[PDB]
Amino acid sequence: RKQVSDGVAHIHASFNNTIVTITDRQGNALGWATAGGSGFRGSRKSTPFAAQVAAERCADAVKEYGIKNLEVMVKGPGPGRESTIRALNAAGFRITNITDVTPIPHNGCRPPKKRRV
Amino acid sequence: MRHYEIVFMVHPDQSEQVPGMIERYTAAITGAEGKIHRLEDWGRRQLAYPINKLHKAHYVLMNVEAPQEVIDELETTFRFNDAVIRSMVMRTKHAVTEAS
Amino acid sequence: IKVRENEPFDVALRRFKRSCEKAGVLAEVRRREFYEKPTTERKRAKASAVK
Amino acid sequence: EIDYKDIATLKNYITESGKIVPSRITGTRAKYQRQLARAIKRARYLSLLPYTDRH
Amino acid sequence: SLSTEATAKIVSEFGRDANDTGSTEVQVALLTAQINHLQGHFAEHKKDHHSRRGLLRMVSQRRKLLDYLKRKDVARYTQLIERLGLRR
RNA sequence: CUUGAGUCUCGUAGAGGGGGGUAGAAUUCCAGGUGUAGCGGUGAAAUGCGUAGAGAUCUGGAGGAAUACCGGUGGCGAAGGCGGCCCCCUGGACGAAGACUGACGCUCAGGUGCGAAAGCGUGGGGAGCAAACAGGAUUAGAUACCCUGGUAGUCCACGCCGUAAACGAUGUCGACUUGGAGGUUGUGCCCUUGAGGCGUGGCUUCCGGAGCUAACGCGUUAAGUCGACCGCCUGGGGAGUAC
Ligand SMILES: [Mg+2]
Ligand SMILES: [Mg+2]
Ligand SMILES: [Mg+2]
Ligand SMILES: [Mg+2]
Ligand SMILES: [Mg+2]
Repeated sequence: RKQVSDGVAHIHASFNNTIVTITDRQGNALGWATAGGSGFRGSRKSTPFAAQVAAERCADAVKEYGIKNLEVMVKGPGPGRESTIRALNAAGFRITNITDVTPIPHNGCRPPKKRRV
Repeated sequence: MRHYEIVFMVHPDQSEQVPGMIERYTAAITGAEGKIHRLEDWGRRQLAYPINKLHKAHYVLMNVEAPQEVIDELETTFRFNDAVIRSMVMRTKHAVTEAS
Repeated sequence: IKVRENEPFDVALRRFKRSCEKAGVLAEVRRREFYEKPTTERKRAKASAVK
Repeated sequence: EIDYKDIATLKNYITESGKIVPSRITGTRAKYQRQLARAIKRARYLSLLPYTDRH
Repeated sequence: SLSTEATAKIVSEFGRDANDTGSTEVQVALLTAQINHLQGHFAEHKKDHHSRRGLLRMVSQRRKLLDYLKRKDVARYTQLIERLGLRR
């Protein structure tokens, strides 16, 4: 297709779901995969295993781009926050950098109340 | 008069102005019975973050001792001079010299 | 929280995030806020920190 | 620790995340800890130091 | 507070002599200074209540000073008011 | 007269107050790129947003609000309360040597002023959050808690409202009465060789003796021992209600 051989790997470790997107060092998403979309829903979709099957499932798409090495961009808590990385590398990927782009405001917007039981 | 440790950094592709700016300010201050106690031209320099774009800035020092008026008249020029970007001006604390 | 670590070696060195951002702060701002709850519930940690 | 231009002395009171290092994990006196913080704050605005390690 | 210059200056213009900062008259003077100078600052802002507290204190304090002077020497009191145009 | 109170000189610390600038992190919104079938949410769900291409991802821009870290057993203020950085205007407190006034003091019904949040008026502003309201879910029901949205308001200027578990549930000023450990800020002195050691003022935590207390507990920052002035209580309900 383009044969990038080296891009980045964004990981959305949301408290409920986990999606992994692979894109060149530019930003242009090459391919993506999501936990909830990889089968199990609700309860099971928000587990560490969930993200794993997703990560590998993503590579089965971007690997066709001749991707060899790639960095790792992670943000957010919840499971699959770290898991995704392992499966990503173990799946045969020359990893290099890993940074937590988790958004942390120096006190700005007021978070929502919610949860009260 | 009240001392003011001013440190203004100008746009990189404007470095040629740095000399002009300085010579003017200094004179303007002295003209009003000012009294410069320091001066440093750190010139170009890497930037921690791309403030107002670019990753390089031309820094300059001052640390004068003139009446609030003139220095205040200057606090505005730095704003109406596309060339100069971020600016700051601390207070007296007794004229400092050398080092930095 | 950067982690490049030259030379190949399957070690995450994740401990870094666990010493600043990530949870603690993230989990903190997750749900609602406090407004007054900290000056107390949080300032009550000393009543314990004493010993 | 008292001056802001001294980006060298301040880099000691800053974790590899931009945030300033607590006073309890440096012994540094309270009186000094406050003065030191200010130097780091105004220094960050002069782009002489990073707000965080990300940007 | 007040400028050292104006301070020392007004110290003699009313002080029983020189470097005798403390005379009932001296005080009143030093008080009326900031008392009148502050108005200029208070005319503006207005919502600076916390700073008003100080203003009011010196105000009342002055009254308590004059009231005293008049009790210990009706002379200086009547003469002091003039140089300051106080008492209405 | 000088020890009470105040004045002057020189410093010290401070999220004290008023005004004006300004920086970075994030959210949301708009536009475009990459990319494709989900995303969002929960205990599950569902409403909802997605092929009219969301979500994720990158770039550019707009805008409002709040200032991670430092930060604390912390600091400042009369109380309410006050946290990014910079400038201007300004109030208080403390120490130090001393110099000066010479009881100018303490308290204070009435009075005057300050007063969290919510609320009200005028004109602005409006990102996020959210009374009301509308859906979805839960339940026997669910006019709720939970989820998806969302107006007032929250922000600003000026004016009004004067209340709160406005609390230390403990009025202000002053003098006395064994201790211990700690925080914070000033200061005299000593090879500080180095931090340090001998102290000496201000503010402030925790423990505790005597004594006080119905007990719990308070305990040199007293609720102990005393003095000056003030406010207030006199069974529960009715009722901080009616007139
Ligand atoms: Mg709601
Ligand atoms: Mg209000
Ligand atoms: Mg209104
Ligand atoms: Mg206090
Ligand atoms: Mg006790």
